[PDB]
Amino acid sequence: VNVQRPLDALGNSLNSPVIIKLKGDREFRGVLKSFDLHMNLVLNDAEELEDGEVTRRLGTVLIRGDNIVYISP
Amino acid sequence: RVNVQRPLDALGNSLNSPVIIKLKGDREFRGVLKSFDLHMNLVLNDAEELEDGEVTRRLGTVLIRGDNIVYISP
Amino acid sequence: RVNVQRPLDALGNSLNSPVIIKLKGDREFRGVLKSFDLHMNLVLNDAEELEDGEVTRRLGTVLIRGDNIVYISP
Amino acid sequence: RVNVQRPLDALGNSLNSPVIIKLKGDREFRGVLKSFDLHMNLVLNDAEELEDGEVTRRLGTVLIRGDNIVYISP
Amino acid sequence: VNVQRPLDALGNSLNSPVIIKLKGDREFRGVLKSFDLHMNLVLNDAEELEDGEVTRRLGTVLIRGDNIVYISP
Amino acid sequence: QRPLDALGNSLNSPVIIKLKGDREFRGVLKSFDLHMNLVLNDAEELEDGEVTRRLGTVLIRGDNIVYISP
Amino acid sequence: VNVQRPLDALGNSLNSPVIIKLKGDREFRGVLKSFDLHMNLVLNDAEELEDGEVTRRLGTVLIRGDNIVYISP
Repeated sequence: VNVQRPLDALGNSLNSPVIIKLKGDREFRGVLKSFDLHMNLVLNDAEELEDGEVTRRLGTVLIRGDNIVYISP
Repeated sequence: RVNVQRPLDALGNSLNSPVIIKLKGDREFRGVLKSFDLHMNLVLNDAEELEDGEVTRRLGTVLIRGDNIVYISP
Repeated sequence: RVNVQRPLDALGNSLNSPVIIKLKGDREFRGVLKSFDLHMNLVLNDAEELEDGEVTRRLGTVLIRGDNIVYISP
Repeated sequence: RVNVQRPLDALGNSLNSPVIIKLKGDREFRGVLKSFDLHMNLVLNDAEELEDGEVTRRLGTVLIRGDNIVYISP
Repeated sequence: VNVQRPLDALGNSLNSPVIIKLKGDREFRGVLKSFDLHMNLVLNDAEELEDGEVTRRLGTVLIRGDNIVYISP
Repeated sequence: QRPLDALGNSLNSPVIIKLKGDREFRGVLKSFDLHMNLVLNDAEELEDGEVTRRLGTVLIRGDNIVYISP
Repeated sequence: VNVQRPLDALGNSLNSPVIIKLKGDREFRGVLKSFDLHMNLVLNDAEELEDGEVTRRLGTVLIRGDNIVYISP
């Protein structure tokens, strides 16, 4: 990560498990497969959670960047 | 399967098949994806609308504005 | 019927036809689509505002700002 | 009354005439439309605010920011 | 007030008392001193209101245009 | 014709920043840009007019600002 | 700091501990690694707090700027 490119953190995490925190306390965990500059992204083998609890399991999911709070490899 | 710099390709890969569209505020649609643009505006055919996870109605065609979408799953 | 990369063609296909509009905050309109732009600003004629299957207001013509739209169903 | 691709021309058609403006949070204003821009910022003269079919406030001239507007009608 | 320039209503109101209604129902009243195309504006001898009663007095205040619902001279 | 000059006039002097959701900051204005992103020093955060947090320096995003009062 | 460049406050804290406050009252503490003009930023050894106590450890997190209220560098 260059001191001027935060998104290089996403690049560094391609093909690896990440945690996505959305607004409203929704959370996703899965393998990062693709992303654009808007932080739209695709995860494979995804889990949607609540209270540290799986509420849905998704083989692949496209998440719109505008609803993201943070991404944590 | 999806180019690493094109997440919207996930939409293209699923054209004319059933998808799940989670919208803000616990609304969701399930129906056949017919079209989409780079804003994630999209058209479904033969879609059920759900609210709180209960079906409220079925719509023959529906255009969803992308700014309301949270995620999409095939 | 709709080009796969042009979802707004669903609106083009429905000029002079009845449509349903669902707004953020859940307000709903039914009326005849007369005009629209790429922002989804639109004009309806013979418009009805609904709330429980009940028409709460009729307007002969109305201009709806696209930014507040959830979806549009022709 | 409006080009099928120019919904905002509905505003031009209402210039110098009474209109009804519905805002977010259910506020309603009625007055004479004096000017407007592509953002739907607009000026009314002799404006009144309505709640439950009644004037809760007489505003005279008022400039309404477009971003808060739900719909406009004659 | 020219038909394609709503901002002229502000120009007409310079140095005159105005009422500014904000998102969230907060209201401000004061003398309009300055504004820009974004509707950022400066009032002098401002008062903040909650149900027609002054809740707060300010001598000078710059209000961000993005939070404004209406301005009424 | 330029309200942003009100900020210029107040550099290096105490200001009050009111944010959305009722949060409020007081501190010395050090820097700002056209977006109203701004830096304060000796910043105090207030609630009910009470000071609940002290920050030697804070960068506040403009999009959250309701008003600024010198 | 340049009176016309508030983000120079971020530059000044590259590789230093910072405090990030988000909308809806989330707060993070960590080492600032990079940031862009939108205030998207990356923290290392990040922690999530609540009422002054740590409630969550992350080893690297990318935070979207649109959700930031303030940063205390």
